[PDB]
Amino acid sequence: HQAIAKMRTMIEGFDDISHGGLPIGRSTLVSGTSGTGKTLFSIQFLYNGIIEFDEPGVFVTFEETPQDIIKNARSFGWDLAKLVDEGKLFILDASPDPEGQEVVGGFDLSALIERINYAIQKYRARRVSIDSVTSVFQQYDASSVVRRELFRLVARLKQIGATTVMTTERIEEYGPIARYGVEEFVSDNVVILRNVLEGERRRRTLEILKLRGTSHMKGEYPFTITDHGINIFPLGAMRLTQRSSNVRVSSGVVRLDEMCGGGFFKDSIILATGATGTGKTLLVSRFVENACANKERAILFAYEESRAQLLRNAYSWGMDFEEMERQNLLKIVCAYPESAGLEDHLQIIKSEINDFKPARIAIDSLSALARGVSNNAFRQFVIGVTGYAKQEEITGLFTNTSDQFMGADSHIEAITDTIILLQYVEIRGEMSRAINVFKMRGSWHDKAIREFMISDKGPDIKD
Amino acid sequence: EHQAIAKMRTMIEGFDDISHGGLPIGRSTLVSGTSGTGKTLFSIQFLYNGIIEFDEPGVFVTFEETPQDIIKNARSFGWDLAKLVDEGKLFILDASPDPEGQEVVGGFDLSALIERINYAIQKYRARRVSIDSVTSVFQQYDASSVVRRELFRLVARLKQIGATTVMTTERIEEYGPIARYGVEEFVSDNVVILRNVLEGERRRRTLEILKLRGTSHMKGEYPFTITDHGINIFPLGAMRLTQRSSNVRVSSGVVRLDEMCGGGFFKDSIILATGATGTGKTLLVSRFVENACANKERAILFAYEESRAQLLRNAYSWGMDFEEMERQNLLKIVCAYPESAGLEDHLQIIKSEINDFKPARIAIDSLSALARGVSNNAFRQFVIGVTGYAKQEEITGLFTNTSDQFMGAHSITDSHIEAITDTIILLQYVEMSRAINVFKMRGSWHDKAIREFMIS
Amino acid sequence: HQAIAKMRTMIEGFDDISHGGLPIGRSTLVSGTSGTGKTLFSIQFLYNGIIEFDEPGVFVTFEETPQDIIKNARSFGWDLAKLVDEGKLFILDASPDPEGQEVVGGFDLSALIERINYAIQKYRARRVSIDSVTSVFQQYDASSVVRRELFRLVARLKQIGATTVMTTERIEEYGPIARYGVEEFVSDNVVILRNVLEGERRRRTLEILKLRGTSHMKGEYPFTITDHGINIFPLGAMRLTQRSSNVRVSSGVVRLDEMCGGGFFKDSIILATGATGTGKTLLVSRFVENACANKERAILFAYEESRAQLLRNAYSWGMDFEEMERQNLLKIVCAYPESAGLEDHLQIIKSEINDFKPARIAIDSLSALARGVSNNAFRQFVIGVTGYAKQEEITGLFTNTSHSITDSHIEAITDTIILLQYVEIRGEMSRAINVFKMRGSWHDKAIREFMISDKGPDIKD
Ligand SMILES: Nc1ncnc2c1ncn2[C@@H]1O[C@H](COP(=O)(O)OP(=O)(O)OP(=O)(O)O)[C@@H](O)[C@H]1O
Ligand SMILES: Nc1ncnc2c1ncn2[C@@H]1O[C@H](COP(=O)(O)OP(=O)(O)OP(=O)(O)O)[C@@H](O)[C@H]1O
Ligand SMILES: Nc1ncnc2c1ncn2[C@@H]1O[C@H](COP(=O)(O)OP(=O)(O)OP(=O)(O)O)[C@@H](O)[C@H]1O
Ligand SMILES: Nc1ncnc2c1ncn2[C@@H]1O[C@H](COP(=O)(O)OP(=O)(O)OP(=O)(O)O)[C@@H](O)[C@H]1O
Ligand SMILES: Nc1ncnc2c1ncn2[C@@H]1O[C@H](COP(=O)(O)OP(=O)(O)OP(=O)(O)O)[C@@H](O)[C@H]1O
Ligand SMILES: Nc1ncnc2c1ncn2[C@@H]1O[C@H](COP(=O)(O)OP(=O)(O)O)[C@@H](O)[C@H]1O
Ligand SMILES: [Mg+2]
Ligand SMILES: [Mg+2]
Ligand SMILES: [Mg+2]
Ligand SMILES: [Mg+2]
Ligand SMILES: [Mg+2]
Repeated sequence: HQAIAKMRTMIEGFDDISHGGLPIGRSTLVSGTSGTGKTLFSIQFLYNGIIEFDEPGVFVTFEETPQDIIKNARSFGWDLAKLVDEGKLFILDASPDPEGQEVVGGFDLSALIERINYAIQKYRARRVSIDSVTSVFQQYDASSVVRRELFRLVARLKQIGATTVMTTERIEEYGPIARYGVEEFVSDNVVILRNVLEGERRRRTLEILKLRGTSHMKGEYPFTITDHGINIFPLGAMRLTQRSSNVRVSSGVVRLDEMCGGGFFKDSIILATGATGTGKTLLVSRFVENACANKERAILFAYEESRAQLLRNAYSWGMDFEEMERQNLLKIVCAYPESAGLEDHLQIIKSEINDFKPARIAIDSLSALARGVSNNAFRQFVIGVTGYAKQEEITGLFTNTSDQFMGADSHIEAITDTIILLQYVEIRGEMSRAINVFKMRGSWHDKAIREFMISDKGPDIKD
Repeated sequence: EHQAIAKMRTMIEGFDDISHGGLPIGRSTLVSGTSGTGKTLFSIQFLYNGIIEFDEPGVFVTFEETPQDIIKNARSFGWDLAKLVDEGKLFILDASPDPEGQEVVGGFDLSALIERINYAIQKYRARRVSIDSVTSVFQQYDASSVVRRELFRLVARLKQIGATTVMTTERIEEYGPIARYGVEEFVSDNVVILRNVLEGERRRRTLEILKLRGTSHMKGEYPFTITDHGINIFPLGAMRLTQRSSNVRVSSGVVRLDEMCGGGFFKDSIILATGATGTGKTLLVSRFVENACANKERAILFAYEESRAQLLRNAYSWGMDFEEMERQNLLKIVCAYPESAGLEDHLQIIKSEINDFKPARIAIDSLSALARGVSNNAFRQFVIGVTGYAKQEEITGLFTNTSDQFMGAHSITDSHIEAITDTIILLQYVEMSRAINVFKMRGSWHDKAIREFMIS
Repeated sequence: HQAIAKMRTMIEGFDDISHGGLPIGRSTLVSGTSGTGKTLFSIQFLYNGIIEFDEPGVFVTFEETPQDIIKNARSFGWDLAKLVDEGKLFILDASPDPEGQEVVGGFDLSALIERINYAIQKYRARRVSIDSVTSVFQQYDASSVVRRELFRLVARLKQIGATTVMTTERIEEYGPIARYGVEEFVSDNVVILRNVLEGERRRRTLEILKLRGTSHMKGEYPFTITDHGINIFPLGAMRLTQRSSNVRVSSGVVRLDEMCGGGFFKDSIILATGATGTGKTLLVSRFVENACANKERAILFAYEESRAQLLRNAYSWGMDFEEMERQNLLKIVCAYPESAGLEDHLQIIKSEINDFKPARIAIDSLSALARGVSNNAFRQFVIGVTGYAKQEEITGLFTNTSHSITDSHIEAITDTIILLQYVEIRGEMSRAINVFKMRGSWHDKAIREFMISDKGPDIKD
């Protein structure tokens, strides 16, 4: 069992799906529709190679000028002009001009490969890419001709030895792998970038169709475009090896801690589900407050309420959130669910965690995030967040909405370690409330369903 | 992050939020869609706004309609394009509006058109260019796919000139190829899709931005409508969760209720009055609206389930002179048929009336009047748009909901909008008689008891 | 804000949808599949201009002959031959010779547009209609040529200054707007006529896709073709829940009136739903009896039962339906749901109302109509009926059988809902009635036991 050597491509998450990067000396065909990030993948591949591994490279372009390639890259802070000046990056301009608008013949790949070979030797390139192969095959439309011409191109690049990422377009999502349907059978490594429209939403995903001679994660995985270009989330690449101790932390409510058998486990995920107005946001406020009381950092993620309202509600319950922010212990992040896809909310949660390094986090509402979201997309989000929170040993508190007043869902409860239910009880013409610890993995919990009140001192559970 | 491309604002309401600053400067934008999606309107409104808002002159290029039709059609929005032409701010160039006394062979001359456009730009010092019917010259040698190369050259030349250009193209199918020839979206740097989707028995217009190079944008489709002022887009995801809050109280108009709410409503709250029909939900709304006017505040009463005549007639019975409050320009009553337009139009109407009247308070006689014949997703988005906007503008909002509207009744909204609502009031039957109860009072304490809803 | 001037281009319901008719001096393209009523639309455009106003017109035909056009028009009572003799209507026959052929193969439109122009001047036409302009383009398989020539045709008609309707054709109902995929990008105003087959039933709808210079209603508006031509239902422009008055009328049952807080609201829509055998028919029969008791006219529409059976069942319940017909107060209209398209049941209700001028109508069963139709068709039917019932100040009592989008919508627009159930209690069957909803009023909200006798419903406490 001799593994094939790979060239690591530090596009976050890609090296996990490709399971070690792209095979060395092989061509990779990246296909997708317009606006799927195909041109970003190509730049990011060369850029990372040049700065991380000091590997010179060549970007061949047919449909853009070097000036826009650089200008667009600069939106990511990727100063490609600098890398060009230093002789690390070379952009090979093979684009058509408005000057000399048309020619008598067609594109010459023999001339092209000679220029690429030269550029590779001159800059000692090991890593190369092509923005559009079809820009050549705008002529030579016969599928039998395209197959041969692509074969020749790939074979020559293989002899040179540079690892190549070449790009092609397709028209339809879930349609043919590539235009003419004779390209994907020539290339050794094929990657699909799609941007699926469902309902009114677009979702970017990445899939590796095949890698000849090597293993890879199979199927479709989500990705987004963020501060450093492409950021892929290979859900399932994380391991189910998270630590689990008997260390406990206070919930912020003394009687609840007793009902929980002495407090929440530090490494647990807690879900507080109940009817609207039963105090879900009260327990969340006390959860992050307790962290700060013990000089621990905590992040409150609000998907319903603005910061101004959270501060006001907290004051009415005796909690000075503004003071906790002044001490740099509490941080509040507010957004509408509709502002971003769930894969971005996941990136936001992770980024805020990496920067603030909290002991605890809380999500004010999962039901806010699930609005208009399919069970698959929502479920993946919840798994990703709780998986990460466990991995980093961050105590996590999430809330949700129960169907108490609605007739006629529990697919994330298998992830949650502790479940607390908040419900209304109508007693003799008055509304009241009751709390119960429904589930508690690893510990005793009170089976009783107990009445509680909410006042300006916060929740107060009675026996 | 070092680079921040300088984008040019279009001032097409909502567009600048989806594009997040407008269109990239000196670059072409491709706008595709089927007939009736508003391509031409977008193309005109772009130049029109530039001219009047930023004093930025521009050139409109036409292959299909004559300058006279462009001008006449613009008048339906009150846009005097003839005036702008006389002043020299707007120039309409005839590219290929063809004469009837046609020759045998013609067209096949995009280079000549580019020279003419360049000239017009230089003469009128244009900063904005808008090209309708760019496919009118792609009807030639289409079978050879020369379109990709011809479009490439046109786009490249426009960049050299430096003017920002909006180009339109054609589609056949709403969810089919981005453009007729399958090449335009690969040549263009910026792609905007205008759809007019027929589903069920209704059409809905939506706008999407795809394929922007070098910059960011919102993704997916956002509903839009066409009003008497042109295109109006509602980018719900652009709404920030940064609304203000305060402990300022406003009276509900009902004394007992103010006590049950712990001292009236919070000024910047959203109140949802949910209950059985006949429990006085519209009585509570009438008092809410009255109180605003009693204190010389402006208020808008939106209605779907009542004719204007009933609102005034029933108000008189109690002792509320709605006509007088209108005479003083404190009260505005806006009656509409809930099914004459889509939810995105009802939202646009609500916003428009608020923008012009500048109310302290608004009320909706029945949200459930709009929550029918539509999906829960469509309705929920409507509610978020209304509540979000009302809070952003610091407008006290009282909306109602009927709990027994249909046999599949629930005591809470089917789409779960109660998480958005800050105060919830239930109206039910008791004893024979009727009662009011504060279910939720976010930010304060409230009376948990259920008691009679006796206004006086 | 200067609105574009419009010609009424009267077609019942059309000018509500188009917000005042068709733009003057511009070409409107009407596209559809075979048998969608395109020719009929074209005839009414010119016919009405001539009869309702005094606007001469030219009908240009390609597919059939003037003789066939006239004969078909006569089925609607439209005497087109007379209008031709008077010099008001002119039919320009551009149809190819059935026997012969031309040595040039094709045909130049420049040879026709002048004949149209000449005819317009000669007859001082204001309205021009071209039926199957497609047949003039059958010679061209190049869509770029079709645009070139169609644009030319439209532009020349504008110079002439005539308002015109061109018809074209498509193959699919939900496919391309026109068969070449270009015409809708040339014409200024586009209207689509489709005839959709679904669930072993077929529907006609009209849509205005666009009007370049103005506004219109959007979406599909169902229509039917009757003895008087095209009749369109502008369902999006009616009062479904709004009312002008606040006065009650008796339901026919005294205790039920009390449960409803003083009776039904006049001009309200009452929906009585329940299990089979619960007494839905009984309340309907009692309702129309009350109308006639007060000398009000009522129409009982029936789908479950024949007239003979309705009279007999009513007689057993103490109601002489035959006497009420003799007094010209009651009318009974019996048909199977399957006997007509759902839009035609609407047209029948509408027509019977227009002639009989009822104070009340009732439908013995809506489920009878729902069972053979799609969910969208049924929702629109109810909207249409409730729209007209309120327009004419008619109290309507409909019944049905005991979430979906269709039923939530229908029940939502309904003002009053009464639930009837037949259940087992203590080893015997027992009946109960409940007022589920009573819009705008106090109501009991308590389930009451009742019995059915030969004296009608008897609600107990
Ligand atoms: N600074 C940024 N922040 C956020 N998103 C960005 C940023 N820069 C670019 N993007 C997104 O990344 C995408 C990059 O597009 P890309 O270069 O992949 O085009 P493409 O799909 O290759 O074009 P074609 O389909 O013609 O090949 C853009 O559509 C844009 O939405
Ligand atoms: N100062 C106070 N005194 C007494 N009760 C209060 C006070 N402040 C808040 N409350 C009560 O505490 C409750 C907190 O509501 P909470 O935000 O937990 O509802 P929720 O279940 O989260 O609903 P949603 O998820 O829709 O926001 C309020 O319903 C309110 O009645
Ligand atoms: N005052 C108005 N109020 C509401 N809607 C209007 C008004 N004026 C025009 N419209 C609508 O706007 C649409 C016009 O957009 P437009 O049709 O010009 O784009 P487009 O012309 O379809 O592109 P193409 O030129 O290929 O047809 C019309 O179909 C009409 O429905
Ligand atoms: N007097 C009438 N009563 C009821 N229906 C009628 C009457 N006359 C015609 N129709 C209906 O109209 C339909 C034909 O309409 P019309 O002639 O307007 O369409 P068309 O232009 O012939 O369509 P195509 O060009 O595809 O044949 C027939 O299917 C017929 O059922
Ligand atoms: N003379 C009568 N005496 C007692 N009960 C009667 C008499 N006539 C009819 N009924 C009862 O009335 C019931 C039928 O009610 P009705 O005909 O008013 O509507 P329905 O039959 O419930 O409607 P559907 O048949 O659609 O369910 C029968 O179950 C029968 O027992
Ligand atoms: N004195 C009163 N006290 C309380 N409620 C009343 C009084 N008089 C009338 N009402 C109710 O106030 C209601 C306002 O309309 P509403 O209940 O909203 O109807 P719907 O809920 O069906 O839209 C009226 O329907 C009426 O029944
Ligand atoms: Mg690209
Ligand atoms: Mg909450
Ligand atoms: Mg009301
Ligand atoms: Mg015909
Ligand atoms: Mg029956």
